[PDB]
Amino acid sequence: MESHKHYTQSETEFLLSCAETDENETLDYEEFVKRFHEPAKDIGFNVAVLLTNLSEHMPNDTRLQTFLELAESVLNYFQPFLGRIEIMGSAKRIERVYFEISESSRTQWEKPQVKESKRQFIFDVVNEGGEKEKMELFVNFCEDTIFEMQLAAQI
Amino acid sequence: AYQQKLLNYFARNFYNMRMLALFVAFAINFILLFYKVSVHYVLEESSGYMEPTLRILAILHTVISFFCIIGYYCLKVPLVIFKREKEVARKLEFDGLYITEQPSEDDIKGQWDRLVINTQSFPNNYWDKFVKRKVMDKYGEFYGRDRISELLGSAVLNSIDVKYQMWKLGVVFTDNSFLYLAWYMTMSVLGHYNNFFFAAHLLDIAMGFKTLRTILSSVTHNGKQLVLTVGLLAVVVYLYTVVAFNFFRKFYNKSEDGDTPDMKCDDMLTCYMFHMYVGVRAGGGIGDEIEDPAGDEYEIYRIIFDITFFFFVIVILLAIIQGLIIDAFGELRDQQEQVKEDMETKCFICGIGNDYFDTVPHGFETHTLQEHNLANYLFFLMYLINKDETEHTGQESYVWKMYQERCWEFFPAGDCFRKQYE
Amino acid sequence: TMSVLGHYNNFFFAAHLLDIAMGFKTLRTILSSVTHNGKQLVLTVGLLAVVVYLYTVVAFNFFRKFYNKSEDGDTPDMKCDDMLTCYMFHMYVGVRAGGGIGDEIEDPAGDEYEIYRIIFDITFFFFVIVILLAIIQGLIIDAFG
Amino acid sequence: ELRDQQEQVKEDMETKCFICGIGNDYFDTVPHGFETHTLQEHNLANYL
Amino acid sequence: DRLVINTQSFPNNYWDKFVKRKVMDKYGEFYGRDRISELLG
Ligand SMILES: [Zn+2]
Ligand SMILES: [Zn+2]
Repeated sequence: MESHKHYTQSETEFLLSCAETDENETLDYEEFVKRFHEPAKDIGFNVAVLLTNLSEHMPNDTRLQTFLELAESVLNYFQPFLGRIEIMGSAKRIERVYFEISESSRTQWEKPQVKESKRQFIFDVVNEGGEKEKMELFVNFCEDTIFEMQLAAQI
Repeated sequence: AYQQKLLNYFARNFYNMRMLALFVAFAINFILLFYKVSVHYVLEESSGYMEPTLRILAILHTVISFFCIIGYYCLKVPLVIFKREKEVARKLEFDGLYITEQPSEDDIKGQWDRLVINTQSFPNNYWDKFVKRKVMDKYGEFYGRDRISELLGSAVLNSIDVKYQMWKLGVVFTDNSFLYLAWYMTMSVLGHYNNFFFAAHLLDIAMGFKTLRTILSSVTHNGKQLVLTVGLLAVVVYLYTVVAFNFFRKFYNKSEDGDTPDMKCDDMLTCYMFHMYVGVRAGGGIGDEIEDPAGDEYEIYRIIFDITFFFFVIVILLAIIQGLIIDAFGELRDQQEQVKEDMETKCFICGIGNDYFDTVPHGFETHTLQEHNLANYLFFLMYLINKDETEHTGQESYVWKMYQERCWEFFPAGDCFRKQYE
Repeated sequence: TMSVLGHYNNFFFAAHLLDIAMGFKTLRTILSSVTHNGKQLVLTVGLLAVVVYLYTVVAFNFFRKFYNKSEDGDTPDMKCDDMLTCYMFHMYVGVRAGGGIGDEIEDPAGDEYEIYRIIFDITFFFFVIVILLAIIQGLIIDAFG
Repeated sequence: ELRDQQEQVKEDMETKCFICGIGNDYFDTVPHGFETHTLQEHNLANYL
Repeated sequence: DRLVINTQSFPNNYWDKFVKRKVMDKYGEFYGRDRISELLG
């Protein structure tokens, strides 16, 4: 663990005294705090969403900058996991909603058959089709794509 | 569960065995090149397995065709039936067309979906049993609870929904891709029976490496005009033949020198098909079949006639074919370059331009990758439907309500949070 | 090394004239119009060869008398029965044809098989020559565009 | 030139109307306002 | 280009002998001075 060059050594020993103390020295990595660390991952995810939105609404604050860079490794972990869009949330103003993206849906989105259906859909929405309800046809494609990844993961 | 797992395997290992079936088709081409007219047979080289691996590889290729049609049934068939059930369910939502509209005799694709609403297990593979009882609730207070009742309606033998399956496979048969691969399997069946037509499996090269397929697309999208133009050509050949039937009944002699029992093309048909087969596969003129200039004053106009054929035929022919094919290529390159335009100038949700968004260190690129990030709206919709509505934020429940409304103004009209202040 | 081989045997010595492939650039842009698209060109010619293959095979099952390679048939003629021979025969004849196989075909004698055989030659003419010109100059002028 | 003329017809029916003549930059601010602007605000047969 | 990093005279005609010892300094505290010695030769 210390050969992984990463941590601070007193905190490695903190994790050691945390670890299992399982009767000789043995330890299962999954049963460590890991299984409870994914809800801790959820908490830190929400914290990352929070600090993100703090920077996004109200930028340019060196207090917040120090607090942000203080939380550097969390934003390093969770940018593969966050979800972010923009909408008009009934306030007649441009808004943005930050949210969660699970990973297994991205693994079934990693399936490039979806990507080529997507690129053909790009061709469709650009030219091949009556420009009628653009984003509604997009969401029709999305619901179909949802069903596609349901099929893909369910195998 | 053995067979279930194997269907799962054929799903998750589908295109690889498709390309392997193509490679087996190439091996079919490898053999069909040593036949001898005696009945027929095969010659011999140092390899000594012509007939046994012939029969085995034929049965193998047919079995792989069976495997790919079963896998394709296990593949996209639920997605297509998902699209169909979605469309029918929402058209009963937003119209109640079987309640009210009763569409015309066109699209019994659509009226085909009448008799599946008869089934109690109508909206199955669309997860959305909501739609049935909502449409049941929405209109029969106006139009009839009896109308609602009408729009209602190893050992496992008759406890399965038969008419749903009938409707289902009827919708399945409408696919061009499904019928393509099924017909391909029946070609493998006929080659298993008679391996003369067995090498006609080489329309497998019509749905692989896509550039040939775009060339075939350049063929097929314009082809109505092509076929009607060839019909116009046939009209020209028809009337042009008829002209050399009234005034011209000596200038053709099919035999040698005419003393041998020659034939002037007098008969309508014979003269019809003669001008077709000669002048289309000509090489410019009918200078072969014409009488050469002997000095007749009729033959002067007959030479002028051959000139009019040459001019008003060959020019027209090349205008038919490669003008239209290069026109097809021009529109194909235009469509692909406009796709590459719109993916790089104005996004779907942005729709402004790359004038505004490159002010900062590559902000247009990140604006694409982050701010509209096309698959993440998909992930967001997943994140909605996965959650419960109690669990929603007011933003989440808001967008959910707008989604149920099918109203779409919640999506940005194009301007963004960079556009408002920056 | 071509100059070396010409120093040894000055028969291949004049094959140095691919030196005109990397000088005055307009010819080289024409060669660029050739080479950037050429994957599609070669695969299309392969598709053409597939068409010739199957189209030959069609005139192997139903058609085993309409070709006679010698003079008049009494001299020991050859119907293209052999797969290869018939393969390469259709390739060398119909590709370097000038439209039709009106040379090698039996002319309309009156056989009802020969009606469909004339229709067969028409299908060759149409689905070959049109396709050929579409292969070559459509793609080359597309490259120029 | 024939394909150019037909595509420019499909341009001008979708970018700048006869009576509008601005562009589809301005009029898509609201829920499909350019479309309704065509169908309602210049609505070619209704001047007739 | 793996087996030219084996050479001590790897980064010759790029004037930039900086790069060798900077990469030597940058990672082997994490991953190994022996790894630095291997990427020497
Ligand atoms: Zn936008
Ligand atoms: Zn106006």
